[PDB]
Amino acid sequence: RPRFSFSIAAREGKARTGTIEMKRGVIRTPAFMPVGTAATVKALKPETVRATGADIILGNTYHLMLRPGAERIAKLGGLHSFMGWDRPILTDSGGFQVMSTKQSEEGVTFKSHRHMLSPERSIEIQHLLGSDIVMAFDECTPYPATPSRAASSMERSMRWAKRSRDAFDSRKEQAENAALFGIQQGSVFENLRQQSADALAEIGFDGYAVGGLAGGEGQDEMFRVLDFSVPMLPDDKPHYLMGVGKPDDIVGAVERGIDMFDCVLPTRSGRNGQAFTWDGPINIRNARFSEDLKPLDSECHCAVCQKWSRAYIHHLIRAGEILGAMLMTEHNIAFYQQLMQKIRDSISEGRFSQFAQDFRARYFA
Amino acid sequence: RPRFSFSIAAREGKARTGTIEMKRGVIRTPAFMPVGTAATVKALKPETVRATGADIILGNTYHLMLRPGAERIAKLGGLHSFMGWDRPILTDSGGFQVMSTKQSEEGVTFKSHRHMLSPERSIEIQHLLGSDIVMAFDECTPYPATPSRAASSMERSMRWAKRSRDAFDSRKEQAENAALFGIQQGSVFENLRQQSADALAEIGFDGYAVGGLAGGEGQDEMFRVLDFSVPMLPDDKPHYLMGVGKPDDIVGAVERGIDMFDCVLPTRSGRNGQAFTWDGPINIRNARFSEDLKPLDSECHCAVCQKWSRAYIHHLIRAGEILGAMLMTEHNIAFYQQLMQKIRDSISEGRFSQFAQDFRARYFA
Ligand SMILES: [Zn+2]
Ligand SMILES: [Zn+2]
Repeated sequence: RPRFSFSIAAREGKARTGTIEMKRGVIRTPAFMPVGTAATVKALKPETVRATGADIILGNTYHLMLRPGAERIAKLGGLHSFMGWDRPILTDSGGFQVMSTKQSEEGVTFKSHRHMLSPERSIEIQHLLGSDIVMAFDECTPYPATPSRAASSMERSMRWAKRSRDAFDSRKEQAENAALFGIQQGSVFENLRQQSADALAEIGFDGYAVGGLAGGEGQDEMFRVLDFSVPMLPDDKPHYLMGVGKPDDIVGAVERGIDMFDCVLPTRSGRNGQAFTWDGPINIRNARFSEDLKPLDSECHCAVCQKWSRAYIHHLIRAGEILGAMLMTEHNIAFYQQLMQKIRDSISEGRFSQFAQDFRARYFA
Repeated sequence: RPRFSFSIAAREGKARTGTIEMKRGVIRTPAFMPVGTAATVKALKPETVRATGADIILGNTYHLMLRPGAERIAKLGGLHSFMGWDRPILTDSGGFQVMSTKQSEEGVTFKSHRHMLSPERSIEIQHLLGSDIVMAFDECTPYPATPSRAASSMERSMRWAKRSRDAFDSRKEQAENAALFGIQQGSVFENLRQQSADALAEIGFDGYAVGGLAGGEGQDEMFRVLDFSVPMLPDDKPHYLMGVGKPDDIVGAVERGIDMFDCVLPTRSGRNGQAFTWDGPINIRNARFSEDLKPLDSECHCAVCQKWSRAYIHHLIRAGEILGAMLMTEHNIAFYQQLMQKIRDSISEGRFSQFAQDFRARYFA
């Protein structure tokens, strides 16, 4: 396999389906990436994450650099070996969670909840972890942001994108074996989104993320910004919408040209009692499920829906049992993978617009 | 398969190995029974509990009757169906955890941490859960106990053993499909142990538990009491030592004629960071393991020791991650099953005394 090859197999309007080939495996797009916080997808062994259909997971740089430490993970063989996941890993840059502190043009210094993160250090940590898809280090633009602040922050992020590119390229083993994605900023402002897209394409990346959304703006606004923002990115490279999340957000974002997603929702939701179904989310802790012998979802093909009832899962979550977290998280990540598979097949078959309409009619019935 | 058949295949001194055949499966003895509290072996799917080699698990009556409720579990199809374990389940009587309240000769009334438990109600709950091995309801004798108190309590327990026998026999489906074990009491006093054994054998049970030990008396005392107590039980029925536990306690107890064990140690220990090894227990949270790439135990055949290092498990437990509990509990229960398998093979081969000596020399090196 090549270091990185994105191929588009089918299109329907702005939606695309295809594959990213990398040394550790093929990623089917549109893709959903389960999030590994602290070198684990919560409550799942890697083999179970793979069994749900995930082709790649996301590792959070911020957490790893605090615990267990990036240099420590490198000494032990890298993140893949440490956690037992041998397929591609995308790592974030660590900066978002820094904000979630002294900031300057060099980078940010912060106290662990004393550390430093610059574009160079972020790319180095992602190298030490052995990441396959490395994210450029950007500056977070809060929502809402004034035009002036959004512009200053976008400009700093483009300076840091060039620094990230040069740091990644300076390290032979990383340049030869991993891919580097740039992140578009500009808040909700079309002209800044355009300047950001132009700058990132001038520098050149393997893929392009749409940053700064899912920050409180609401779905209509998010979709309006995607409407003009995604077409500004190079068409022939993957488009990654960072931190997006809800099933309906994913369907609308695919309709607008997005190829990759991550979110903690299905894992975090799981442990909190929220289960996704084709008829909308349910909260399994609700007393109405205490004697319900049906599976979480009537159509879901996951091992949890094969084997255990809503009533059992209700009891486990109400009792605070670990197996309740395990079962809820496996089902929710399987549900997301089945959604992505339905999206991919419907685009491949030229019936994605109908699928989106059918999905919305039922999910919101 | 028959309702209940215990066959002894080999003996070495007081140690025996053999099988209990029941309708839901065969139990290899000496047996260790993982404990399911609240209708789950903590942090393990049933298929994983089975993969470790367990032939039967223990369900705690007290917890189940509070949450989710015995009548509720019966309405949903019984405990096997509810939790997805289709092999034998032994249920305790619920009384111990009641103590762990108004007591009388009829039974005990208590407030959930308002309920009632008598011999009749306990046998009924175990029926509603669909237990395969039902324990008679006894009265707990605290350690230490005076001779007079231990005698009064033992006598009450023998009265309740007859009540348990008659309640179990009055229910056709339970009498035909499950087995009933009696519990010997008498604290540390030989004459009371003998009177208790005589009473239980007069009533007649499918198996006999040694109750009231592992209550603070220490291993030398426990072993001294087993020395005279176990020979008082019918030789041709299984002998169950309730709530025993540590690997060395199990080896010594088998040397004294015990065939069945349960304890929360390997599960509870797991989540707390204690991992069993042939060289003794380790606490994985210790900093000495932070860069240790060896598996938890160098000889262990479990899936955790195949796949993950001490360093990774150290990180997961220190980070409070669910997968750390999952991996530690799977390894510890697998370790217990491998211990029982080594015990069974060594008795079968007439080399159990040597095995016990070799085990002690290394476990305590
Ligand atoms: Zn499911
Ligand atoms: Zn092991």
